[PDB]
Amino acid sequence: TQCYAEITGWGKCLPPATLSNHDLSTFLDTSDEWIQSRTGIEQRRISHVNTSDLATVAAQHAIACAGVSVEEIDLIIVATCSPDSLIPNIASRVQQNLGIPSAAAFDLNAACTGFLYGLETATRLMQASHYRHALVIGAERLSFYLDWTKRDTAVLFGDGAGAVVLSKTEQKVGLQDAQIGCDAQGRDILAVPKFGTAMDRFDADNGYWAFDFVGKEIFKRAVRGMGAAAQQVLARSGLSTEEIDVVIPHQANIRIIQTLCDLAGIAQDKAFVNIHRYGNTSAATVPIALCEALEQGKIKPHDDLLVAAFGAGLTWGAGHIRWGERITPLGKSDAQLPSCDHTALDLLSKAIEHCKRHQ
Amino acid sequence: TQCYAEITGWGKCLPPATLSNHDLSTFLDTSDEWIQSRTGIEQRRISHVNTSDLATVAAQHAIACAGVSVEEIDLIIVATCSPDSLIPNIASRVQQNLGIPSAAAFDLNAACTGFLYGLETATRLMQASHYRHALVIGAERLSFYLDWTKRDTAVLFGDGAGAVVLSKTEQKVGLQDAQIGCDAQGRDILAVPKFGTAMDRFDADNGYWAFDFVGKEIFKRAVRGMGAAAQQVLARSGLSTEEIDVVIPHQANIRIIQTLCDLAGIAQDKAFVNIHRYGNTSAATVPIALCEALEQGKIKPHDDLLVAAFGAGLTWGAGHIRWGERITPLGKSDAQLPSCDHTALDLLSKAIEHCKRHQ
Ligand code: NA
Ligand code: NA
Repeated sequence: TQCYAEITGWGKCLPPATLSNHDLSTFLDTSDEWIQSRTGIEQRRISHVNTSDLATVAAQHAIACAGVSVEEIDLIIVATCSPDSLIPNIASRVQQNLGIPSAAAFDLNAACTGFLYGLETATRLMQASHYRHALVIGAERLSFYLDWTKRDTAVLFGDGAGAVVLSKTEQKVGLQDAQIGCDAQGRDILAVPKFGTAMDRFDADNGYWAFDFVGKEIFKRAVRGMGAAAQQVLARSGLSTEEIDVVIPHQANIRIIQTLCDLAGIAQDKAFVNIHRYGNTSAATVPIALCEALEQGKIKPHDDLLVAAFGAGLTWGAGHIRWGERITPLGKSDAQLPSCDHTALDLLSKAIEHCKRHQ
Repeated sequence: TQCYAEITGWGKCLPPATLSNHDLSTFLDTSDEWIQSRTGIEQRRISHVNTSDLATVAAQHAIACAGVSVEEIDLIIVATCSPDSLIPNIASRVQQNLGIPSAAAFDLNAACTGFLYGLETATRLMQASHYRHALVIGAERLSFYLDWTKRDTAVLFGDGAGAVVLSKTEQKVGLQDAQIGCDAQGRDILAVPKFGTAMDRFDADNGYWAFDFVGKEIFKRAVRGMGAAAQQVLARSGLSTEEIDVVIPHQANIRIIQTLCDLAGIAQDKAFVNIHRYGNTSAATVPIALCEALEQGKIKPHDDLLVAAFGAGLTWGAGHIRWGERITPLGKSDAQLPSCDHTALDLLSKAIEHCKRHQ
């Protein structure tokens, strides 16, 4: 008997400390004019807490939004490439924080495509086996990684988390067809090769790692990768392009999003965009954007959503989500991060000082 | 129409440098007598290459064993908690090394239960969607993490990789029912909290991290977790315990494996054990053990396998695999690691010196 994973809960956690384009302009040869025109980004958030904490708050909001009890959750996937720790995983920390008993809990790493990978994986696990409710979270603290002397990457990335709760049903809703993949031959153009077990653990300079980033090749391959994936999704599902009501894309560059819509013949005003506020938050982009699309009344019952993402790997993906009946939360959560009496510059102060002094 | 993921290929990669119990005895207050009697471990392997390289060789062997071409692989999961890098993932590095086009590729972290999680995930992905062949790899270089002044953990862990290839079929083979989970309340008893984004990136002492490990509580919870999971698997499948032909367990302690069989009423001689040779290789234990069980003629066509694992999280799992017709490789691979003209003590020399000098 055919089953589905309906998205019944959504939630986000953006940390409060805000790094503006002008803030970056004080310690870097860049400008608000260049950044906003090339990328669309105006602000990003910088976390004063760990990735697991951002993930926990978003999940709390999603659970309240779904009206599910913690004892109903059977599966927790955290999509991240910036986990607090590797032993143990941070899906288990989120589980511990929420008091969810027994659920399967793992971290998934597919970089910026991680939430799509996670939604796909959770959806298939639910359809093929005995998982009735899932929590899928994209959460990142990319500020940990940045080279504060390197303008090419330092202005692109932010911190945050988004979550969904999935509920098993016989109604034809949630993620339908999905096409995810990886173009591995281009792996080297977007990489931090020396954070991980490849790094020299006892070298005192091991913190001063390179963030390889070939913006132009990334731009080109992302358009092509997402584009092809979206076409496969639309083709297999028998949908005309006008039947897509909303695009929820990965938020890496506004011009990538525009080019994607243009080449697919999707009207620009169907794309939800919040990159101006948050920047590229990797695995978090899609579920935050989905959460806010719902908050802002952009999605209607029964809408067809196109999701699309791309990332280091080079990972890629697209998916068709058919929304159900409810675009309103069942409940609200007063869950919050601890207060932060610091600016974004204050938080990055030490890291910036070290990066400049080492150069 | 009901589909299955048959295990058609298996492979392993053990690095050649061998750390004996006596080797550990020279720089640590421990002995071969204590280690072998408490844990069963006599030797472990210490890698001279990165995790991705171990994963690549095992995958190569598995592909040759399955007789599949690299263009047929649709999905690559690497289970690891010791990846070379976080950006990008190492599933993509394995993909790049093998020349596999387009496949979905992600890293999964559920610590020592990672391979079970990965097998489950790949199997459900294949059953519910359009993935025809998968590569699932457990790969670890745990020697990166160890505190060479701490005997409690330094003698338990080794390096290695194991892989399987899965092929979609209508025959009722491969992983059948599976029960995976996580008991998150005991998360703090097995942890390296300060490797990851929680660590101070610019502290020169950030390499001297604690490896928290409460052996006794871990022992007790592992028996109970795996035991309960195995019972659920057996119960749901309508199998009597005598119908299990082989147990392929996680290899963390021989006494855990024995207790598991004892309490389930499974005969001890059905458990495949190689912990004496390799130690605890985390996500790699199960697929290396499976690979060697097949190499050594322990598995017959149509056998029922019980798999069980446990790990940091505390993650846990069990699964029933029904084997198919073939226990022999279709082909062999001459794929090898680069030669290593060093001992295990030679390789660890620098790390050991730093750990001792810092104390
Ligand atoms: Na429609
Ligand atoms: Na049998």
